[PDB]
Amino acid sequence: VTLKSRPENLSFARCLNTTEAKFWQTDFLKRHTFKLPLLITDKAVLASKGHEMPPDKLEKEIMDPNPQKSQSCTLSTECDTLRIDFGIKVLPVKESMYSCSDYNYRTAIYQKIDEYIAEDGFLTLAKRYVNNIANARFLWRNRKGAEIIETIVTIEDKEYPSFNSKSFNLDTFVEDNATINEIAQQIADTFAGKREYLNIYVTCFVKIGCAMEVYPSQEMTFDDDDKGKKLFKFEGSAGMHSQKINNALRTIDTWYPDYTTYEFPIPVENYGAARSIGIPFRPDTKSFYKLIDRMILKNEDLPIEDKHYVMAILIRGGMFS
Amino acid sequence: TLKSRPENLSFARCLNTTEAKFWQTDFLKRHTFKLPLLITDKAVLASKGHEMPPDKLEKEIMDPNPQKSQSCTLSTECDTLRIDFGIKVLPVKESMYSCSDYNYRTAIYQKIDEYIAEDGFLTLAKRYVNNIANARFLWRNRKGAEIIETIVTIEDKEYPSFNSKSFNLDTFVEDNATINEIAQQIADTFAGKREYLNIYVTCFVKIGCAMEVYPSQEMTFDDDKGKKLFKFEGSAGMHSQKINNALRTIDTWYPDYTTYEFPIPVENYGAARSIGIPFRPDTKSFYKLIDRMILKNEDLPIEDKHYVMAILIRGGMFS
Repeated sequence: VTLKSRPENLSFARCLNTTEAKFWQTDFLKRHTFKLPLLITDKAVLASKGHEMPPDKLEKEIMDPNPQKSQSCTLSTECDTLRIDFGIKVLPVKESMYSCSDYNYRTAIYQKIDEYIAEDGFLTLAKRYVNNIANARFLWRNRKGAEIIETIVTIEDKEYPSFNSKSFNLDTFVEDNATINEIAQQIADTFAGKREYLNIYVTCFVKIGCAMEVYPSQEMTFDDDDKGKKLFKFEGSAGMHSQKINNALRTIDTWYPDYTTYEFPIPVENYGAARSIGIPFRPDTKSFYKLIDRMILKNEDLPIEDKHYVMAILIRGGMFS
Repeated sequence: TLKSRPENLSFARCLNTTEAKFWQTDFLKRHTFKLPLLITDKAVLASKGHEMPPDKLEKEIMDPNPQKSQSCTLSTECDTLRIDFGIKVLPVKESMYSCSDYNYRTAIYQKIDEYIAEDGFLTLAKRYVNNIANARFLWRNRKGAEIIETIVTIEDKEYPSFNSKSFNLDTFVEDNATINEIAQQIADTFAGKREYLNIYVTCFVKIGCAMEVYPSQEMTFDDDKGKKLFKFEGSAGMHSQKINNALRTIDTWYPDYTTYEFPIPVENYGAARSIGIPFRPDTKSFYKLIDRMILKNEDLPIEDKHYVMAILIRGGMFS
């Protein structure tokens, strides 16, 4: 019954499956009675070369500015508030292992998930996920200027008490409010297998102003030149990628080694990598690729912070041997 | 202890300018009248104006070709263009889109609150909304006008009016009440004392009855090869980058200023597309001045400090 290695095919599925985040434009005094479409507009930009260059060909850079047809979005000279609608389906973690070659590791992972299910049943992580819902980080750069950010979180035809998103800071997580705890309790239940699915529809109103600029999710252009800001279009309207929304709702890792010195949550990844900051925050030790080999292959009791991490990457998936 | 600039370094814009919409009114009733300014398609026969030897001249100098050129003209009953554009001023310390080294992050934040100490972005904001005040966002429509009257709105509080002809384009003024008060509001919405501010400027220009007014053009691919103008909600429009580059004309610290005496868009190398050749090519560019302000922890003159921070409102890339 001893465990030697990790399976050749060890693949978890997403237990937090988000839809795309479809954009709409509305007025804030009549948000509940308004829903105008937000369309991607097309604009010509002229190449302002701001990259570094020695004083050899800067005159050639200023001589021939090649224009680029960039897709950018302005709302309307009438609307005043972004309406994001996006859905999330939370599925039980146990019924998400997409492949496990060995069966002994499978029953070891099922016993280990149940061990966590007994002590803190996915309530800490759920509260943190719904705290990531609450502060409205869905808006990555759209959040940068607003007066009221209001997120309504509908759970199965039950419109919950609406959230103020600027009162909740980006760097601290709240365990007190009643709505966040009961929504997190439903998500904790869904994680269990006590409930087999939960559809959560979240609508965010951000009042950036009148005729201001939105910032949708960019898309990779075709490789045969045509370099320009091609934004995402979902149903003849702007939208954000479910990968951005999941990375927004995956920034729950405060239990990283260099915390007391950086004091900023990073998004959950296999070696603790933040692409905008650099210097991977969880290298060597505190890395699933050693922690679950210390938890399943060997058999000690990790502390609850590393236990919080090591089963928080299990909503994400993608491993191997 | 720092070594070089990070592989990822990106500053966002602290002046999110809006694409300006265009209306037609009459100066007599500029506040009780607002009609849309449509785009009209018109015909051109382009005669070639490229230098050609006399031998090949006859071949085309008498052979025209049809092109469709969109042009914009005011109605006979209106004599005033209304340019409505908003500005979102956001804090500079929060404009760091990416910093791939954290020591660079700490040192650049130390530079921000060192400048905020000496000057609360007062001179820069004075220059920016004086550039709002002198109606430089009218890029060429300013050229013939009776009275250019620009009026500003902050946070649903009206603001006093502005006679743009009284401000010359080469010298900046720091002695009126409204420029100083609005610049103080832009100044502390940049320092971080307040998270955001929205600016709504409408400009009334008296260009004349049935005169024609010139919005920003777009590039046509090889495809009509004709002037195509910006259309915004079925109305004439102006590019956001046009207004931002007009308002960025705050640089009076380029080395050869006592020989040219004119503001140039703020730019990494000083490569203004007007006069061509870059005005800060070697020693006063971005990529030497911040290669010294942060990495060499060396003190820079207040003017150079103004320039590198004006770029930090505008942009800034990595190695």
